[PDB]
Amino acid sequence: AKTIKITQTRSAIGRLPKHKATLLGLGLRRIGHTVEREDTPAIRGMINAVSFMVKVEE
Amino acid sequence: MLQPKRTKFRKMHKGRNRGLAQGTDVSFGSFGLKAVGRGRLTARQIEAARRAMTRAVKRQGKIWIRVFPDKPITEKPLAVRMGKGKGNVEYWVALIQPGKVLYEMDGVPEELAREAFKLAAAKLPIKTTFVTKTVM
Amino acid sequence: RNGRDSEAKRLGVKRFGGESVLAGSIIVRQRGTKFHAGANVGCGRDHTLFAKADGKVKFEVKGPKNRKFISIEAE
Amino acid sequence: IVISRHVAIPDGELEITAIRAQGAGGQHVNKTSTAIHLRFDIRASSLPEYYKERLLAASHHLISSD
Amino acid sequence: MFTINAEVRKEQGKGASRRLRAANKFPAIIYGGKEAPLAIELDHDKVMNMQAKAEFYSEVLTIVVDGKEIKVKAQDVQRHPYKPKLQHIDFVRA
Amino acid sequence: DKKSARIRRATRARRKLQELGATRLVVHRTPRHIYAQVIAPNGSEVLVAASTVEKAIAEQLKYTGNKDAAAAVGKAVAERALEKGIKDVSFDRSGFQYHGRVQALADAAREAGLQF
RNA sequence: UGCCUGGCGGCCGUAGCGCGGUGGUCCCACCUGACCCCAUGCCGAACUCAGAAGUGAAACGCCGUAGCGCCGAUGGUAGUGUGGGGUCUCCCCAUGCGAGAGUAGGGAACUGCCAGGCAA
RNA sequence: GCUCAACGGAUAAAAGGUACUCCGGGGAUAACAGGCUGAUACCGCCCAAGAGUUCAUAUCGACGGCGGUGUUUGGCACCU
RNA sequence: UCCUCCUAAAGAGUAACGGAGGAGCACGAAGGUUGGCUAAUCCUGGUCGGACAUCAGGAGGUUAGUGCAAUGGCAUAAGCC
RNA sequence: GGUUCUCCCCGAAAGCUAUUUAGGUAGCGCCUCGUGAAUUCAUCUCCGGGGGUAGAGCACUGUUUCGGCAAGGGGGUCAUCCCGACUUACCAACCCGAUGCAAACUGCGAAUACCGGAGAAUGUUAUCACGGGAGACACACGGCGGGUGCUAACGUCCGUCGUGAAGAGGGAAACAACCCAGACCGCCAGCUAAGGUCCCAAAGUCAUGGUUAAGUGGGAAACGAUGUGGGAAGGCCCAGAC
Repeated sequence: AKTIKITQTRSAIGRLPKHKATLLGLGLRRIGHTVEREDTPAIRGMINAVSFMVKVEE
Repeated sequence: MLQPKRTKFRKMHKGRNRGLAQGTDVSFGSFGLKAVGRGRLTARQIEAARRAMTRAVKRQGKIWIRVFPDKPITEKPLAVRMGKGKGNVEYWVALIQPGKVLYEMDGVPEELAREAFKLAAAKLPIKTTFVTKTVM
Repeated sequence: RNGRDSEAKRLGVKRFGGESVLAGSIIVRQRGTKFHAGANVGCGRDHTLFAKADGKVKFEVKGPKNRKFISIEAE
Repeated sequence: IVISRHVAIPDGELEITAIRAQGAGGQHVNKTSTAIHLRFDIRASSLPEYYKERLLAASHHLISSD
Repeated sequence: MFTINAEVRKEQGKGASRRLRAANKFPAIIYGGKEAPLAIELDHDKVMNMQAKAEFYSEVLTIVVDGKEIKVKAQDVQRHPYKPKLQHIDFVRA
Repeated sequence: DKKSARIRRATRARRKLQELGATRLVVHRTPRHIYAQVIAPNGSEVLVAASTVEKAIAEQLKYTGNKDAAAAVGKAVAERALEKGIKDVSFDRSGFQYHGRVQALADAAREAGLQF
């Protein structure tokens, strides 16, 4: 599980409770904020959860 | 007036007319009058259609009706405060999902049937098409 | 002439397959007999299912008519 | 229709107009208390010869000379 | 008798089906005997003109797939509700 | 027929005894023959058994299928139970009405010291 | 080990019926009698007792058989979580999940514990 | 031992009128008008047998269907 | 006021002057236990008896019954003796 | 109805229950301050679960169209009083077969959601309990699922979520509740969101290939129409068609 870059591309105002809880789970606070994690199916599921508002680079 | 005799409940919920029809093919007759749109068909509108249509065949062949209202529409009397129970049963209407075969006919010339259904469409509030009982 | 509903008698199951419980723990509050005590479980006077021994709940269905049962895997 | 014993008498020959009433009773009765019907059934239309004749030759109010 | 130059379906599924159904083509399927069923993809338009004949559901048909011509038979058909179109056709390997 | 009829009667106590984790005492009666054996609380395997098919008692008896026949083998099955030292026994009426040979059967078992 | 028979479990409608065939040295069913144990809101039918000449039909079990019950793909279809859009009384697009019915075909079983008969 | 059934029961015990009414409040809630809607009303149109001298398209046109206006009564209570 | 179903969106829960029905008891046995039994409904034959009386066979299969409304459930019967 | 200086931190609800209660109040949920206790709790993956709604279906509860069989019965031949028999201008259902429908129908059966457990990362420890002080208990709107109403209403009544309520800024001309996005402050700094780029007014009179002649765009349907464009096939076709 190497490093993985995740970025926030949209707001969290008009978002679902689950989505809101999920977004803070990833650690992304502000929009355009970057973060590093370990690539695992657990994280990948979360990545798949908010893919519409998240830009991911490896 | 086509109407349900010996019913269980008097009034029912309105429901939604989503999804698509089941009776898509022409079982009985050789030709069918399948509907395009999605809507409602009152018992009166059936009489307007069929009676006007059976004149076109001039008492020849048999007409198969593949529909029944079986759903009562309740409306409130005029000048009534909104509330205090549901209104009384006014009439009956069937819920038609698009692609529903309404009428079937046989023992009739193709063009007479093609024209008979044309006259039928006038009284029907739903767009329809002329189809035939296709093989298999 | 209508509108005289009684009450929501809080029916339904309480535990599930995979939860450790104690002796006396009510599993389901069934009105009828939608389930039946397989083993280690008691069928109350209201035919409610309570655990007679501690352990975990496991759902089963047996018999040709296949009526669902409940037993307790000793834990 | 305004249904008569045998001949139905389809509306269109019976003009219906809403006017205000006459009397007492407050704000409602002097302005908004409309729907005070003024029927107008001419015999020139339906109401077959037997009906219309005794409604044109008869001497009575509620029915005019025409 | 009716030669059908059909392509093997790359992917099955609800999304893919409607995707190619918008591309004037529609999916089909074949099975029969101990062999493995194959996902078949073909045109709808021209085939629509083929099934216009009643003999289309009695004739031992021949679907040629990349050189491999399979003698098949029309078991059943799934049509569109109101529009004179097709959805999917079941083909029994005969 | 007769078989199924006896089954619906037997299953009653058998289910109750199946969930009590004790050695059930099952018996099978025929007009001319009688069977007897104990089952493990599991219901899978048995521990001991005795019947009229065994030469050890078939030769000693006059007739296989009468009161005294069950009385003799009753003692026999209880003795091998006594040989195995098993006492946690729970009788099974097994659909058969408790009054005939089955009645005489349980006596020799009870005389041996079977706890039931 | 097998043809088995009997009692007791596990896998379950593939596990259950219909038709034809098929078994009794053993076993089982039927069968014989019943003042007497016991039994019928009448009746040895059932129940119980004392035995068992005869039979293998009924019953039970096995074999063939799908003739059925029934099971049930694959694919498609309906519906739908989520994010957008629309001619937003309803639908569509991307994406993930994915029926019921129906089709091909299949399907009338498998396994284990204890006690004896039969030929080693 | 009290249908303490207005059934978490104000005391064992408690009905009406006010157009002279008075006070404190409210558009949290009515009457008029305005607003939204358009069942109803009114207006227009599609189809059409028959009546009509022939002929439904000279004219009416039932049986039914589709829209428009906001002048009819209404619904709703958003403004006072 | 209380009880059943629906509304209710497959946990629970969830309003309306929303959609339909019930209770203000009954029982010393209709309870407990032990034992046995377990249908409804058709076809047919039979004295008055003919469509139904009751009896007898087959089919059928739990639509029976369960003190009372509905719902869930029950034959390993909670059903009947 | 009114309630006077300042700054910093957090931050509601208009629900549930009962009430001579319904514009009040009380407990609870939700806010806040202090304290004590758990990888407690939240998101994802996997695992073990129950449900039956959507959909579907039609054996049961009801309901629907039609037909083959066919008898109960009837107008007749007459029993000219009771028996008997054929026929059937017919209901044609029941058995048999084919076809639809259901909030209060179910031989089936999702997606979500819900409960428990295991595991990693991440989060101001956001879970729970105790104690102090609360307010509030009139909610609105948009989407989705529904009741009612006319599948009418900026209507009303519930579930669920967002927003307003108590959030400005940009866009929709104007426009709480819609789309975008959460204002600690200053700056004559840069990149983007929705939405837009001839002018008013900041940004392409941008690029490519089609389409419409109606100012369509820029209010609206049933229906009608040699308006026109694109697509497949066919009748027919220089042995000569319109």
